[PDB]
Amino acid sequence: ADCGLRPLFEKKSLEDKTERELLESYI
Amino acid sequence: DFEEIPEEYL
Amino acid sequence: IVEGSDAEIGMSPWQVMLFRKSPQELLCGASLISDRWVLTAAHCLLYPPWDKNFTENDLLVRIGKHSRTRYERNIEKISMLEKIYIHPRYNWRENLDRDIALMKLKKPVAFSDYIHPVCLPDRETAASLLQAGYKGRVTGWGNLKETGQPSVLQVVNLPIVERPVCKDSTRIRITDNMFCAGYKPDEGKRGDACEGDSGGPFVMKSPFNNRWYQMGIVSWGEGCDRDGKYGFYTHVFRLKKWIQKVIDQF
Ligand SMILES: CN1CCN(C(=O)[C@H](CNC(=O)c2ccc(Cl)s2)NS(=O)(=O)c2cc(F)cc(N3CCCCC3=O)c2Cl)CC1
Ligand SMILES: *[C@@H]1O[C@H](CO)[C@@H](O)[C@H](O)[C@H]1NC(C)=O
Ligand code: NA
Ligand code: NA
Repeated sequence: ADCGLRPLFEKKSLEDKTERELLESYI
Repeated sequence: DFEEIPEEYL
Repeated sequence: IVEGSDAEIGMSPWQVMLFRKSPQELLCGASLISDRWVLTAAHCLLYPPWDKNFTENDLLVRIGKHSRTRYERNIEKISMLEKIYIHPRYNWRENLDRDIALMKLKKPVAFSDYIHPVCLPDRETAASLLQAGYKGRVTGWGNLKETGQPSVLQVVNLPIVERPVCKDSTRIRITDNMFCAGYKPDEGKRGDACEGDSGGPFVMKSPFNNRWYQMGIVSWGEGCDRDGKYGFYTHVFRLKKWIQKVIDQF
């Protein structure tokens, strides 16, 4: 139920340095 | 090259 | 990982290191999918051309790691294997078709800031995300070049490549159980998995529910980061019926 949500990122609403590159590729 | 791991795991 | 960068702390908390007991060494990458199940490539456990055929007792799994060689006291968890399950139709003789294996841990691993499972895709997530041009993320402690070794976990973002381009890059027969990823020589960006990254995860962050899904398993490549070549990954969703069957039983 809690899979793929990172404690240090998604759980704190913090983004890692390159996840935006992935999102921008999803057209 | 690898640092030794606790014996309990071996 | 070739042409990647250092992972941030807790960036890939599903990252698993497959570790040989004697001699003490990195064997492969892997991923945490629940508190007692680890996903890897079948060739990390069984590869007769190299006389590779591990039993449960030969291996350890190291979870929550960042440094490659150091024992990360109070951060990493070292787990023993109860049972290894290899896809019965894994093709080691030709092209590593169905390059997948599951490893059940003897005891459940406790989740922490550094240890957390990745999701597995359902049909809809795979249809939505597995498209040419869409980027995924590959992580591992493998070689930094085809011909040293990193101090910490490496990360690289790579685009999924069109099936004809994957097929046209190699003489090997490519199956529906595989996909390829990486930049074309004309794209001016580089990056790939390498020796020691095999078995590791290829992940994507769903823009629909903001969760990370493991779409691929690092499988093989003709060398590492070679111009005109691509990395080949086991298509996780295509083998979900087997994954589910194994976890439902045992
Ligand atoms: C057993 N294990 C050996 C290491 N291995 C390899 O693919 C190696 C090193 N490169 C990589 O691992 C990868 C590169 C990109 C990705 Cl994704 S993984 N590349 S290789 O060219 O030296 C190589 C070594 C080997 F033993 C077997 C192969 N294969 C794999 C299946 C297709 C036919 C073949 O020759 C290949 Cl391509 C994965 C398989
Ligand atoms: C691998 O080893 C097991 C025993 O641990 C044996 O039963 C099996 O036949 C071996 N497979 C190959 C292909 O060597
Ligand atoms: Na869909
Ligand atoms: Na390439």
